Amino acid sequence: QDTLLTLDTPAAVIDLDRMQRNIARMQQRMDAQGVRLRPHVKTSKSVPVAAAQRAAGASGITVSTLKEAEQFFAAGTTDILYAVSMAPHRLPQALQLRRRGCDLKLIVDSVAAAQAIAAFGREQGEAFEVWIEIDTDGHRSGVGADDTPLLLAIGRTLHDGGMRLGGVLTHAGSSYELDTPEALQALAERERAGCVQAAEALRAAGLPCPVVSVGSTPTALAASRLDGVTEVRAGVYVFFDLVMRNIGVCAAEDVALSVLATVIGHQADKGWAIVDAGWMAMSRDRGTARQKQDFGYGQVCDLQGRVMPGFVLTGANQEHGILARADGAAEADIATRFPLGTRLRILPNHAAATGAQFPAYQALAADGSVQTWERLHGW
Amino acid sequence: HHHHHHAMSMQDTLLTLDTPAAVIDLDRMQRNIARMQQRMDAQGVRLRPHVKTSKSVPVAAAQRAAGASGITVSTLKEAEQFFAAGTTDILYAVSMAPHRLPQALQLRRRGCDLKLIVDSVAAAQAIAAFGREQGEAFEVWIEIDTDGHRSGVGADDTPLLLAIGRTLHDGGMRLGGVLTHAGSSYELDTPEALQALAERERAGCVQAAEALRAAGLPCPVVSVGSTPTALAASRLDGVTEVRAGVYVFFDLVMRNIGVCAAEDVALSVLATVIGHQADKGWAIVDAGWMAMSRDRGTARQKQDFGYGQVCDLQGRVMPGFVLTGANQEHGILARADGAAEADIATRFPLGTRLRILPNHAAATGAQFPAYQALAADGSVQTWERLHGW
Ligand SMILES: *Cc1c(COP(=O)(O)O)cnc(C)c1O
Ligand SMILES: *Cc1c(COP(=O)(O)O)cnc(C)c1O
Repeated sequence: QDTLLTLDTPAAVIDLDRMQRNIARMQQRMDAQGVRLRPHVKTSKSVPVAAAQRAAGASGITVSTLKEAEQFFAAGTTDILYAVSMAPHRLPQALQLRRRGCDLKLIVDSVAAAQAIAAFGREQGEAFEVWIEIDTDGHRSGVGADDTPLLLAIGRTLHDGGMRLGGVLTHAGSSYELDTPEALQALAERERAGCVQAAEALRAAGLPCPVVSVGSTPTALAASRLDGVTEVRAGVYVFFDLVMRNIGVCAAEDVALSVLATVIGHQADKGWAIVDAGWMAMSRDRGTARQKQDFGYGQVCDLQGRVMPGFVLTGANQEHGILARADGAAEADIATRFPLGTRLRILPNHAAATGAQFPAYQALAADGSVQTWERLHGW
Repeated sequence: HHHHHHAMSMQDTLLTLDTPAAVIDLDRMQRNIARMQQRMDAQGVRLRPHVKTSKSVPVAAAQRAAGASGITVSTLKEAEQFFAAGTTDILYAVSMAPHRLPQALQLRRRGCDLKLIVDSVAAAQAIAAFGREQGEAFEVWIEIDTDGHRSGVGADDTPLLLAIGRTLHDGGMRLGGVLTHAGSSYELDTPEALQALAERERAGCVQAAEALRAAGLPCPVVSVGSTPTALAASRLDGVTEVRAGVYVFFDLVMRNIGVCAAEDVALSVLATVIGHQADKGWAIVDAGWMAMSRDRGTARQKQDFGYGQVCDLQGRVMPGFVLTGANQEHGILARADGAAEADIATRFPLGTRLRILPNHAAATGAQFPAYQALAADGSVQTWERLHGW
C-alpha cells in the first residue's frame, strides 16, 4: 500500500472525498439552473478526474490545447470543445482528429480566422463545427457583445462558407478579480445576457446558433438564473484553491488538492521551517497576493489535512519552501514544533498552476491508500 | 541516401514547429557556456554547473565538453537521470531528507559518486546511523549560510559547525567539504554590490572550512556560487569550485541584475498570434502562463517585462512590446508603456510567429517536456528535459 507516509515528497495529493463533494456541488447547481455542465479539463488534464465529472452527469468537455483533445479522445471522450481562438496552422491537427471520429469543436472571434477554417474545410471535405467567442466583460478574446456587425460577418463567413455554426460562448474570467456575492451575481448576469444577446442577433439574421455556452467557476456558482443558456463551462471547482476561497466561492476546507512536503531543515533565529515543496512544486502563482488574504506560496495543513491558520509558505526557491508565521513573528523554537522529517500538506494559490508542475496526482482514498493518476504536460 | 531523404522531409524549423515551443539558440548557449568556463579557468577553480535550469542531458553534455567538473542537481530524480546518462560526479545540493537515504544509497551502490549536504546535527546523525547500518561511508558537505538567503549553518557558528562535522567524521562518514549559495544576489543590480556580495560569500564559506580544519576535521572542498556572484567575484582564494546554472541560458531577471544583455538570452518561447482587441492595442498569442510560467521576477526590478519581452521570429527584440497579461493558454501582447498601439493587427498579423524572452529561464523551461535546439542552419532538434521528482 502507498500512503501519505510512504510517498516521496513533494507530491500532488487529491483528497477524493473533497473532490467528489466539489463535483456533486457543481453538477447539482447546474441541474438546479436547467443547463448542461461541460467541465473544463485544463485544471487537471487527468482521465480519471474527468471520468468522475462525467459519472456525476457532465456532458462533454472543454480543453485548452489540442494535446488535451488527443489525450481525452484516445480515452473515449468524443464531445470536445477546444476553447482557445483557433490558429489556422493547427487546422491539419484539428482535421485529423475529426476524421478519426472526435466531435472536435473550434472557436473564433475574427472574420480572418473564420475564412481560414471555412476555406480549408471546403478543400478537405470537412464541415468544421465552429462557435463564435463573445467578449462579455473585457477580459480576453471575443467579439464585443454589442459588436453586431462583426458577429454577423463571422456568422455568415462560417454558415455561407459551408461550415457548421454551432453556437456562441463566453468566459467572464474577470470574475477572478471579484470578492462579494453581489458583484459575482451581477457579472454572471452580464455574462449570461451578453451571450444570449449574441445568439438572438445570429438567429434574427437567419443564422443557426443552437448552443449558448457561458462560464467561469465563480460565475457558475454565483448566477441567480441562466435563461437562454444551454451549458456552463467550469474547471477549477473540481479541486478549488485559495484564490477561489478569497473570491468567496469555497472555504479552505473544500480545497481537494494539496502538496505533500517534508520538513528538511530550519532557520531557528527567523522561525523558519524549510520544506521540500518550493516553487517547482507549488508553481510561481501568487494570485492571493492581490486579494484580501495573502497566503504566500500556500496555506500549511498538517498530514491529516487540518488547516493550520497563521502558518504559510512565506517564501519559495526552486526546491525549497520557507514555512513561517503569516503574522511576521519568528516562531520561537520552530524545530520543536516541526522536527526534521515531519510531513505537511500545502494548499495551492491556483490549482491548475500547481497541478501542472506534477506528472501525476496521488488520489487519496478513505482508507489512507493512494492510487497514481497521471496527467498531461506540454503541447 | 534513404535515411538522408526521409530525415530532410521530417526536419522542423521555427516555421513548422507547433507553438508554443521552448527554443534554445545554440550559438548563444555555447557563448554562455564558454564565457562561464573561461572565467572559472582564469580563477583556477572548477566549474560545477547546476543542471536544475535545463534538466537536459545534451545541455549538460555541452557544459562537460567545455571543461566542467561534475554537476550539481536539485533533486534525486536529476541525479538518477544524469547518472544513467554517464555523469558520475553529482552533488545533490538540497538539505538531505532522511527518508531519501535508501535512494541515495542505491545511486552510490550503482557507481554514482553522489555527494549529499546537511546543515543540522539531526540530519548528520540520520545519515551517519544509516551509513553505519548499511556499510556506506556517505560523502556529506556542510551547507553554510553566508548571506541570510535560505539553508545553512552560520559561517561564524563554530560550535554548530564542529558539532555537525564531528557527528559525520566520528560517525564514519566522509566529511567532504563546505558549500554556500549566495542567492540574495538576485536582489542586486550594480556591479559594486555584486562584487561585495561575491566576496562575502567566498569569505564566509572559506571561514567555515578554516574553522573545521582548525578542529582537525577534513574539509577538502570549498564550493560557492550563484550565477550573479560567479560572474562578479574578483578573487576566489580558498575556493575549489563554483556552482552556477541559470547562466547557460540567461533570462530577463539576469539582464536586469546586470550580468548579461537581452541578446545573451538563449531561451525564448516561440508563439503564434491568434487574435486581437484592436481598440485596446492587444495582440493575443498562444503563449500564456502555462508556456511562460507564472514567474514575474522582473516586476520588482528596474524594468518590468510583464510575462516576457517580445522579439520577432529572427529573435531580435521588439522594443516596447511585452506580454502585459497572461492567462493559462493566452498571452496578451501590448505596449509596456501602457499606450494602445494603433493598428495592432497590422503590427502583429494573425498567424505571425514571435519569440518571447522569459523572466526566469528555469521556471519557463520547466513548463516544457523538451526544448527545440536551434542550429545556425535554422534546423531544430528535440532535446528532452526532466519533469517532476
Ligand atoms: C478555463 C476556462 C473555463 C473554466 O473556468 P474556470 O474559472 O477556470 O473554472 C471556461 N471557459 C474558458 C474559455 C476557459 O478558458
Ligand atoms: C540553483 C543553485 C545554484 C546555481 O545558481 P544560479 O543563480 O541558479 O545559477 C548554486 N547552488 C545552489 C545550492 C543552487 O540551488
